[PDB]
Amino acid sequence: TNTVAAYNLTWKSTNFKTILEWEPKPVNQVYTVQISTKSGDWKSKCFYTTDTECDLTDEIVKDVKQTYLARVFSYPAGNVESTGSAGEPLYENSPEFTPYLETNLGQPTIQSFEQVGTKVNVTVEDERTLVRRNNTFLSLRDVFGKDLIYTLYYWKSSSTAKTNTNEFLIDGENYCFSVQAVIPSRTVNRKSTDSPVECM
Amino acid sequence: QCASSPCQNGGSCKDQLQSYICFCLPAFEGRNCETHKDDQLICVNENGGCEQYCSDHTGTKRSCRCHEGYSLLADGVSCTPTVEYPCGKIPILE
Amino acid sequence: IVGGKVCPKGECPWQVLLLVNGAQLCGGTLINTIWVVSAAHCFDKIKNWRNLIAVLGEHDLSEHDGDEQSRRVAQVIIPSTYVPGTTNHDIALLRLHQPVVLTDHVVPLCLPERTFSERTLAFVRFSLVSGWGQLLDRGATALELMVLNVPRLMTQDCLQQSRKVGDSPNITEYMFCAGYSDGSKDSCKGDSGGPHATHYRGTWYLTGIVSWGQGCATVGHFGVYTRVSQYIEWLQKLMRSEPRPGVLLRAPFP
Amino acid sequence: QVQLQESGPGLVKPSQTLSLTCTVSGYSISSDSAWSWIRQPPGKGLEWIGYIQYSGSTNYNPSLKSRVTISRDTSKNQFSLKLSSVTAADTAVYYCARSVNYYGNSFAVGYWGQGTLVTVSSASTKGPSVFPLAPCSRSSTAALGCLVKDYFPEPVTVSWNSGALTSGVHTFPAVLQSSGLYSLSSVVTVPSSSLGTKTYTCNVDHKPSNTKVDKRV
Amino acid sequence: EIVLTQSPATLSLSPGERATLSCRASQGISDYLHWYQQKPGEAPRLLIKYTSQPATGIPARFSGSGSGTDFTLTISSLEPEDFAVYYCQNGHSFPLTFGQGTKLEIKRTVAAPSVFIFPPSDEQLKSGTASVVCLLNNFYPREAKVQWKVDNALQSGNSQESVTEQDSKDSTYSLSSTLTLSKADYEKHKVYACEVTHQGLSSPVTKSFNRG
Ligand SMILES: [Ca+2]
Ligand SMILES: [Ca+2]
Repeated sequence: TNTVAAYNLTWKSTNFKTILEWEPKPVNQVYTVQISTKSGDWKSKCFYTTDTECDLTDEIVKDVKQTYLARVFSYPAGNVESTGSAGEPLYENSPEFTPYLETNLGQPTIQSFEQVGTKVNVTVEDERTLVRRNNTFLSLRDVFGKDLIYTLYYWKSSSTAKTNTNEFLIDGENYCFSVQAVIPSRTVNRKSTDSPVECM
Repeated sequence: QCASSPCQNGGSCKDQLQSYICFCLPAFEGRNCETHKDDQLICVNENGGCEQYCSDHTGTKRSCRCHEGYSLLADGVSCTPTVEYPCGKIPILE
Repeated sequence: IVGGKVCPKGECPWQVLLLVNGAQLCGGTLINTIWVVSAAHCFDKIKNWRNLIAVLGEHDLSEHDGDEQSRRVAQVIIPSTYVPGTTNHDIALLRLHQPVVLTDHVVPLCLPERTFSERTLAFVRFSLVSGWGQLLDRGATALELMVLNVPRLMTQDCLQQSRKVGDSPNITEYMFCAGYSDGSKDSCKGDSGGPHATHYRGTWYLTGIVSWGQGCATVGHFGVYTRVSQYIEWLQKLMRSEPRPGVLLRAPFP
Repeated sequence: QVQLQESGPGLVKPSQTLSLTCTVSGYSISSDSAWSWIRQPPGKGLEWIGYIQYSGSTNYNPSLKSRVTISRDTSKNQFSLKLSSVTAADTAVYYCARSVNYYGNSFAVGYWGQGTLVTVSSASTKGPSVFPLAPCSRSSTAALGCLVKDYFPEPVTVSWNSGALTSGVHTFPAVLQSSGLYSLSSVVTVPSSSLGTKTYTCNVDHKPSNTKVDKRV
Repeated sequence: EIVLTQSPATLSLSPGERATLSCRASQGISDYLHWYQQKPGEAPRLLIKYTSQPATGIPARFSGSGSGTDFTLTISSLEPEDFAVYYCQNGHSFPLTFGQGTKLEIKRTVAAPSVFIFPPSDEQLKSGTASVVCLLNNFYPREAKVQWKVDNALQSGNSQESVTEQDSKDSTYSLSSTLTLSKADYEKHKVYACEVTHQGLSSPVTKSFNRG
């Protein structure tokens, strides 16, 4: 056989940074990656590279809701081009990926939190995603829409809050707030990782 | 966890658990933005950004040809017909 | 053509109608003013080559408008690596006795370069096929030209999706499957030799030739087309050769 | 056996129309061919004026597309050109030619015509007077020739003994005299023994003037 | 418009050598390039079509290669009959463009010229003009100089030199020198002679003629 076939293709997308990763490390061979939409058009990327990862972020952000499918070729060291009774290059498909649902939610960062007495208001910053609109990065609020609901946990060294907006209102002592990102409209990867804990 | 100078070519980093995502300008792409999206004019990359034909030279930039009966314009990427009835074009659609 | 729509007159001008002794034989694709391209399996059961006529500009087989043209073909060329009754190496090159007059309804289709077809055109999903084949599976030949939009698939992906067929001929490097597996759209037999045209930036190119669709509109099967990317060097070498007296010449491949 | 030849006046005044006619014998204009007119100035700068293929469709060079018209008549098996507003830069030898390996988009040029020289000037046509050149001393090998002095334009051809002898003939290229008038001389080399019996004559023809003088040396 | 450049402009090679001709194109015209040979006084001939296929009747010595921007024309075993100007034609896109032309002058063995002098004809004197012609017929090379001294006097304003192209048989040039003077001035001197100097001649031999 001319080359080996790609296998164990996995998608790693956190905060919309979609990277296609696959083994094995090349042995006297090179790889090439193509990405396309369902019944769309195959676009090639990562030309004749010896890496085990390909950045397909710039292609999946065009249609956040469309499902994308990718494939990885394995060209040889002697017949990387030309014909010599050419056939079709050996390759392997990747699992179907939908950027709107299958991507992982990034680690949130608390923006500010103040004490006025009997009520404390926790605010969460609008995290920037990787969906490049014009020359600016679209925020999390304006990409997922109204489906991102935040959860807050509060304790005072001796111990849950829910809201549909990007701000928390609850009722002193030092209170440690942790925020978490979760969209209920997801079947997989519904929740995210807990934010760093910062007290008053 | 991003002090190891991960972002390359003007990228901006964001902290992640054991991970590092680089927010780069549109001119660069990649996990570390190590790819020069402008410096990849190879004929296998979308026909080298040319309309009909291209010919990748060894060292210098790619040169673009056209099919029989077609002459390329001054832009170097588009081809215009020369004969009265060109190929592959429906005359009733113009 | 099953599941397609009627192609408007003049939108499919590179299609030709091959008639033998005043009978429907196969479709064809016009590439230049002298030479026409069609399938090779159409000429297995023929022995009188004098009455072979190609019709250009025809759209409606019932009406005779002024755009129709007919020229006699004086030579048919098939690769030496083709044995009659087999799907492999299903391509034929025909030389008209006299050239055709290019009009608004008759324009040729470019034969792409091998490098251009193998790298750029092969990764366009929806390429269009046309022909006068049976509108329904084992039905009646259509009176008007029918065009169909089909997706292009590689042999590796095509093989796994195929249903349990009693006989699966090998899909060599000179062929590729294209179509739908739900039985809605497929390449029929009567339209064999039709153009599998591919679009790229305002220009149309020939990328395949319909050879066998495993019948017509078969559930869980695709329409295998002949790859033209493997014959461009072979076609042009003899396309520019001298007119040898042989009507059916078995040119050596490649 | 297919051959073609162009017929023209040989002289066109500036600010007028240039016309040339090419006749084809061994091939039919309306079967399979593209027919083109190609000109070459004295600098030998081959220029493709335009072409007309069968069925009457024409395509011209964009450099001069605004002043060129090419037509044909299938009955007479000939096709002509009409170039208007000719200047001094149009002085060239125009070749009629047929396209080989013509498959639509482009072709080659396999069959060529003999070429006819056209001179563009505001002068008049003058017929030449031939002067003999004979050796002054009667003796292995001797030389004799003919002198052509006052002729314009320059499609002048000289033949010796109606083509009987062709070895040693040297028709020198025309040199413009100090007055601006062309003059050429043709010389042949013959053995001195055949100077009393064989008659050597030079056949000088000037087609635009239609003057033919046969003088022997 | 495809601008086609031909190099070198002039090439001088012996028959025993091989000649290489280049044809650069402004764009990639693939193999659609045809080669021509134009002997002087004749129409061009299609030597090689599509840069590789030779025509019918063309000698096997001619060959071609290249595709895209640069094309080469090769004459393997050059022969004395190869003296001509060669052209390559664009054959891919209109406007159809031909080359500038590369003259190919051939070399040969050193020759000893022949010089002859002709008095003006008596019938020519009737028109009031006189012209005496001194000619070279089989002289090689072309780098020759002729000095005309009339009655021990040299003229430098009325001398006209015409040279033919290289002939196809023995590759020898021919030169004709004519100086036109008034018939009255032709009766002012007595002996008109032409002095010819050449590398093949050991000494410059002068041929003269006396009146009567
Ligand atoms: Ca009709
Ligand atoms: Ca001599």
